[PDB]
Amino acid sequence: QANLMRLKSDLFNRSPMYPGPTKDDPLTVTLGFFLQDIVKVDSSTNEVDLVYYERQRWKLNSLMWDPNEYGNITDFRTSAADIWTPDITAASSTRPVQVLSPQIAVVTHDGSVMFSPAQRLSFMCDPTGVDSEEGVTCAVKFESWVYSGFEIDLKTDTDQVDLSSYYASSKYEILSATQTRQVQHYSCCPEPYIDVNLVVKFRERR
Amino acid sequence: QANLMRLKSDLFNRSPMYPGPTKDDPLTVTLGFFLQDIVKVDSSTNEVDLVYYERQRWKLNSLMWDPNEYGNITDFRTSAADIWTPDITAASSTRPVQVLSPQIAVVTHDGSVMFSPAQRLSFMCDPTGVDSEEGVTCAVKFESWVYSGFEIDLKTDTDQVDLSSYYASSKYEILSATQTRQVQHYSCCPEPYIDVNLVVKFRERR
Amino acid sequence: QANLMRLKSDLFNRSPMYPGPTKDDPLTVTLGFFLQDIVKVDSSTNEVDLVYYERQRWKLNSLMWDPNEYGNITDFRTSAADIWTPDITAASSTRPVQVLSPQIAVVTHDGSVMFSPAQRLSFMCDPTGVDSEEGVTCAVKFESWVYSGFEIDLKTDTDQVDLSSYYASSKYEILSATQTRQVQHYSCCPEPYIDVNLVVKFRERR
Amino acid sequence: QANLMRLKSDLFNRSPMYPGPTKDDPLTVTLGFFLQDIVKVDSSTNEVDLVYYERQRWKLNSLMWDPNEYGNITDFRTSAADIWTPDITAASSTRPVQVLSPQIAVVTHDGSVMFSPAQRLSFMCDPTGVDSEEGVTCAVKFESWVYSGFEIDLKTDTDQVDLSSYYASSKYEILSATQTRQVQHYSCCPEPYIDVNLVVKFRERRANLFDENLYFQHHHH
Amino acid sequence: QANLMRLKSDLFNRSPMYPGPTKDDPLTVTLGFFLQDIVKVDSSTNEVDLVYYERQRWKLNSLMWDPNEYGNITDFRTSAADIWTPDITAASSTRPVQVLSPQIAVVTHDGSVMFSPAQRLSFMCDPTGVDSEEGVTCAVKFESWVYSGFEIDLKTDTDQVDLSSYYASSKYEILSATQTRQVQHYSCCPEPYIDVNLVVKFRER
Ligand SMILES: CN1[C@@H]2CC[C@H]1C[C@@H](OC(=O)c1c[nH]c3ccccc13)C2
Ligand SMILES: *[C@@H]1O[C@H](CO)[C@@H](O)[C@H](O)[C@H]1NC(C)=O
Repeated sequence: QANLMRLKSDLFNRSPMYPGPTKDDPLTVTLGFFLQDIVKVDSSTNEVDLVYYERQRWKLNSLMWDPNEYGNITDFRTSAADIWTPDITAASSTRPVQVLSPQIAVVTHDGSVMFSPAQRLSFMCDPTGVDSEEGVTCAVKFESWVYSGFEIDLKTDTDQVDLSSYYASSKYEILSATQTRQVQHYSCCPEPYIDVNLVVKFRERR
Repeated sequence: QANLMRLKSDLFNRSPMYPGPTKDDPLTVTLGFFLQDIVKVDSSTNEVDLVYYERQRWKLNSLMWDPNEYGNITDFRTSAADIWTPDITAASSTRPVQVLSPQIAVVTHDGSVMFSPAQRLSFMCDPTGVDSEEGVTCAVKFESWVYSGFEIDLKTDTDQVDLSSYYASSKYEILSATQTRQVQHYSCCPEPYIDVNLVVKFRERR
Repeated sequence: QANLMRLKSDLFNRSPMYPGPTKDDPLTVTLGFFLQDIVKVDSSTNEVDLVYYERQRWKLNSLMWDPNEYGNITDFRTSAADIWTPDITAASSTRPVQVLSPQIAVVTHDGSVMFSPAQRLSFMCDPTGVDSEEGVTCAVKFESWVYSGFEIDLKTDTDQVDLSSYYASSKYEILSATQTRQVQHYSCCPEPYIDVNLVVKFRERR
Repeated sequence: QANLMRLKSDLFNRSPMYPGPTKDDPLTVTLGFFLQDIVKVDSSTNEVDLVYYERQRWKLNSLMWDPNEYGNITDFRTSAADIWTPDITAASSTRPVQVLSPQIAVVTHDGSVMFSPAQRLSFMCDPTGVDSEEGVTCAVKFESWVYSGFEIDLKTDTDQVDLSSYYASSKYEILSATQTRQVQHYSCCPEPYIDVNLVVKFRERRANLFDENLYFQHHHH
Repeated sequence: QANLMRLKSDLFNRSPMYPGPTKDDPLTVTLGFFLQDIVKVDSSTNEVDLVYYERQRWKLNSLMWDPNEYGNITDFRTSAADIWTPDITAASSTRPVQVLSPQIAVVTHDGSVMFSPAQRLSFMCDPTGVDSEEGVTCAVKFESWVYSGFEIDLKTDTDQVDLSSYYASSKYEILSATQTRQVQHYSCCPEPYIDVNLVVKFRER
């Protein structure tokens, strides 16, 4: 307890919180998705509901410590309210995201942070064709709402969405699921914006 | 980090929050809308549901700094709770607005602030005629709930609503969308009342 | 800004909050309703849903100032959390009231406060007869939940509910709308208890 | 104002909050219910929805004062967050209770507190038979979630639920409504557990003087 | 009151909060479920809704006291916000869990804590076959979201779910209900992850 209390106190009570990235000190956040269930489809509104979790990973110099100074502690868990977290947003949501997991992150001695929120999301998707065998494809972009690619860069570790927690008796079967970094220009703005595009092809289960 | 922490501390911890505008020190807030989706229509209640975001822009002397004094930082992101924000309200909503984006603003060295909330709104609209080819027109006014035009003046940069993120497979197709400043004067009251009128003509997609 | 910051600091940071009215220092609160829409009727549950706003007005000696001492400021806006507000409650609601407007009040140099919350309310109402031409009458009382008439007296400025923001294409048409002070006496207790009874006669629009 | 500010400051800012009752310093809470409306019935889920308020009353030595020391103040209103309140819970709810009234209590100079929250509750009830003339009976127990009868004793002032605010045009008509203290014993445990059982018999119903004075027998103290 | 106020002040205001378990100071949390009602089934979405409460139990050295020093107090009740609590999560929920009970725990002089939240849960379950006599089986895992088995170990006191508060007039009848500790290993990662699997077989009454 004592060593950990002391570490948390040195990292959090001895200087102000990390104020977020800038042009001069940009930050890279890695995302990966873990699909759990397509819960429903609404063909009268073109909304589809997904349950998933999302691994977010980034690294801050101000969260580093030497384990020899703190009883060989190499990592700890802490409330997400204690640290900065990136403002990753689904760009085509139609309802506020519902949080299904505790807001807690893992911080490691090299300054890396891992945060894995689970979420239910409603997003814009025309499910016409879902009852066929070819199925239907939908997409949703995830991006920083307020930071450009000059401040936050996104990436993936893999292009394949992990389906190993996908609910075997879902009403919908996943044909494919990818997650792809894109660098986007908009007409408003010279700065690039980075997103991760989640593309899911699915159909009604046999 | 250090320069930014120092700037945030100088702007926010060294004086009280901006107490809002008055008759003598009025403020101009610029709005623009970015329609993303008409999600549904309810002809039994005369409610229509819209997903959009809204750019809000204003400028405060108390948020100015010289970038040479702060390592050449020209802008930063910060939680909307750290600053004053205007109380722009949809006058004909029928439900609390659902927030779809992080509550974060961009503050620039000239004291200008940009806040871009994304929202789902239910508002009063008779959708009779939507299945026709002429479609239907609905309107919603946006105004300060408690500040008159002597304290907050609202403006638009353009009269055309941005439709470049409108969902291509929405059930509803946008025929036109405008956003127009209106100034009202009433016999009861010396104060002008300002609103921005969002007028949208739409119909069922072919 | 500076004069206003100073006024707010003198009124709010230099003494404890007004602890509410007593027998010895009673208060009068004036209410008026502004009906905007009867959104729906549910004849299987006898609930009706109304959207409206409510003007509340009262006066405190502790909110007085001399404008000459504060740069001629005669009024300001402030968050309702900064001040005491009366606990006016709809006695026959069936759901928590949904707030549609920012919780901000206007305070004037004579100590008077104006607070105008907009609300969606579900309340107990048998809509049988609404499809007829005579329509149907429903009523809802608004009262202080915990203060007697010795501490808070309610009144209206007029007995006519204002209908000038009523939605012209509502499914329901207002035939009449009144707001009337009533005094309730309990045999146990000398104190009167006050309510304002909102009585609305309405029917389906032609 | 000044005397009241001073009283609130002496009662709340000068010592820690009452930490709740114990075996050695137990407390009695008195409940009564005031049924307002059976709003609906769901026969596909066996849930029924009620709107009511609930008078709760208890007394603490730490909330006592002498009115002569405080300008003859005998009572005041205050936010429920300023005081300890009992954790009375509906044992068979199926949704979080929705609060319909401001969270404010009346505290009196003898240390007694009166708190009257209004609530919408969904609870477990098979409504089969509601469309008949015999109607249907549902029950829900209200109890302390964590305190035994050694720490909190519950009681009622009357066994009859007050129906004077019951909505006359509800879809459902009340045949009877009682509220009854019960003592529950479990074989594991010496401590009694107290509840108040709200029993309502009702059925589907079959189917002007808005006057400036109204007379009653202050329910929502 | 006085002795209790003093105890609470010594345990909570005189040192920082317990920062949670580590590899070096792990913790065991014991769970048991008390099913109250299967409220509904949705066969178009494969979601089922359960109402239950959950007994959680663990023990901290930092919550110990000697009753002789505090007027013979052996236990007290306190708001769950005053203490660390484990981040036990239903892994296959489809909506945020709705809390039905006050967030209050019992702390005992040996440092043990008992916390019993009541909850409504929507979770992933195919109810096909529920109208038959064999009924249908569904399952939901409960686990620490962020702590591995090196930091938090879960266990049960019994493998039988307690059904003594089950609603006699539910639309659904419980055929069986078990709760079982499981250890999960992933090939990427050396640390085990622990869950308690709640398995419920039920049918229309
Ligand atoms: C994540 N999204 C990216 C960046 C913010 C959010 C919404 C989109 O931005 C804009 O519309 C504008 C940005 N800057 C502007 C300037 C003038 C007009 C529009 C914008 C794209
Ligand atoms: C106050 O009013 C006087 C008289 O009109 C005026 O001269 C003065 O400028 C006002 N004060 C301020 C700070 O505006």
